[PDB]
Amino acid sequence: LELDVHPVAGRIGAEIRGVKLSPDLDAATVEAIQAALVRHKVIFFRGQTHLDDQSQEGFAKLLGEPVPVVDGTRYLLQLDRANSWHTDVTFVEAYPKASILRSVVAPASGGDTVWANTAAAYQELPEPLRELADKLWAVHSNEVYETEHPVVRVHPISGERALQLGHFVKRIKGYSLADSQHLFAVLQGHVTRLENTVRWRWEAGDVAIWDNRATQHYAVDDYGTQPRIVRRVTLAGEVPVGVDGQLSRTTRK
Ligand SMILES: O=C(O)CCC(=O)C(=O)O
Ligand SMILES: [Fe+2]
Repeated sequence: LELDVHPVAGRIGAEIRGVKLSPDLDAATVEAIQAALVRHKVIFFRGQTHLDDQSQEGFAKLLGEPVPVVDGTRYLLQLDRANSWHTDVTFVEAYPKASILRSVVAPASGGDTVWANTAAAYQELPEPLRELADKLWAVHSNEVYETEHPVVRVHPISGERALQLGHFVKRIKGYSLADSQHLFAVLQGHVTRLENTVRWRWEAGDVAIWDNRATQHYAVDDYGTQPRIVRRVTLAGEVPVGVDGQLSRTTRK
């Protein structure tokens, strides 16, 4: 089955048209959504005005296992300011594989979200720099969790390698602070290079789904006191596997 798919930016992002999200989508549609997701890293559905809290949660269960919630859902989180580049929850070992985020109230101006393609960012590194990234490990922390992840993760479905960095990174293991800072700045600078990102301007009823294994994202905080309300379901992810087959591991509480 071929969905009606319209790429947004050149290296990440696609709008999918003609699909009404619901718990009742057939297997072919769900499979084609999962494929578009792995390929485009973040996908968008507009005009999902029929999707309510329960229906978002039921749709999400088709994609994976959902992990103070919106009444009465079990898993639906309300957010109403993440203006830092990050991959969700990387201070834990098995961080989410995806989120499904719906716009409930969208500011008339401002309020965008930006995603970065961390697999494209890895691939564009000159070979000796990829080889270096293949060997590095970083400590990610919420400061109380600390987890050591490889800097390069081999995606469990696509096999594409992706940089695992972002705001939760405390330091690159085995380096002085200064070296850690330079090396992070180089690799993270490839992630957020404009060519590797797509920016979405939200309208009420927009839903975005992103592959948290191969992206980072940033919520633009330019909308002042204009209300902004989004609702999110997050899907359980796997323990990252590095290029040499080694696994992430939690090192503190
Ligand atoms: O508010 C957004 O647009 C994204 C917020 C965020 O980082 C998340 O929900 O994981
Ligand atoms: Fe986030």
